[PDB]
Amino acid sequence: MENFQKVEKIGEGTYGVVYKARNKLTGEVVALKKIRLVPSTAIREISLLKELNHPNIVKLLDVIHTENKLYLVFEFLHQDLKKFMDASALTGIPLPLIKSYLFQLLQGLAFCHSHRVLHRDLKPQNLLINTEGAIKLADFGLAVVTLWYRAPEILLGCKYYSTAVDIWSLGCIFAEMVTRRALFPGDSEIDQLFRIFRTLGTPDEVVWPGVTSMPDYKPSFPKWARQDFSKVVPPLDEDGRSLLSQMLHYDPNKRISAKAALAHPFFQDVTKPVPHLRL
Ligand SMILES: Cc1ncc(-c2ccnc(Nc3ccc(N4CCN(C(=O)CO)CC4)cc3)n2)n1C(C)C
Repeated sequence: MENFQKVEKIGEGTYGVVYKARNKLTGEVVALKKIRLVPSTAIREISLLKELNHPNIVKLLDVIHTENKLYLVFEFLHQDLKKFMDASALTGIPLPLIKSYLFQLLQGLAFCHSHRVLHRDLKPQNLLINTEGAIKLADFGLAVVTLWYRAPEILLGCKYYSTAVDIWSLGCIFAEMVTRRALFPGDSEIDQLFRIFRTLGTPDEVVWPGVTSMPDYKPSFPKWARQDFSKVVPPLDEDGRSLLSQMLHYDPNKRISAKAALAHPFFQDVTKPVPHLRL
């Protein structure tokens, strides 16, 4: 760690704290994550991530493990998607750029999921962008906390959840890019669930076989009727609404995979625009 010079603080979680830093050595500018006070298991899983290289995953350059404390050195990107969404709020992110970002993140996920790696905690704050029009997944949740992008199976207590949880999260993010408003902004676990239920209908055995035997399922849940998607993400076009609805299917088994999503007609005219970024 003597090799790095802190420049500024760019993040905090209960993983750790992240700094923009400069290799004292030889000026790589990097993001430096100082991790949570390290068991053998953590080291090996993290070393597995160092091999998970893809253009749409923030590159893990190095793992420094000396003295019990753990540091992760990443390629630095200049902005997160949240700040870009906030900056773009009056006009909205143009659809071609939303679509490009969505396609790229689905490519990232397809790759991760093909290697049996789940993100688990997708949100605007851990999607990072650069001037070239790339978007990248960061802060792989390698297991106040935001619940807004949590899949319903997690909220209902599924222990052994699947790659579909990331598709759900990404769907919520897609909706948010389009409407410029969080789809399901819950501030507790039951509020989050009930916000989902109010929009998508209270799930039952018809749309989600086995839902009623999930650990935190309660028969006493209020029974809300589903709303139509034309109300939920106007003025998104039919292709986009079709894709979104498949990304938000209650049953993780019916939820569209990253790979199948890339073949959706919504991406027929996909391009790679450059965002105008003010750094
Ligand atoms: C967690 C984590 N692990 C590694 C990274 C990472 C990797 C590569 N590049 C970055 N760059 C960032 C991240 C965040 C920000 N902004 C966050 C929001 N912000 C604030 O001032 C918030 O108050 C401005 C900086 C700028 C560059 N991170 N991160 C990010 C998501 C904080």
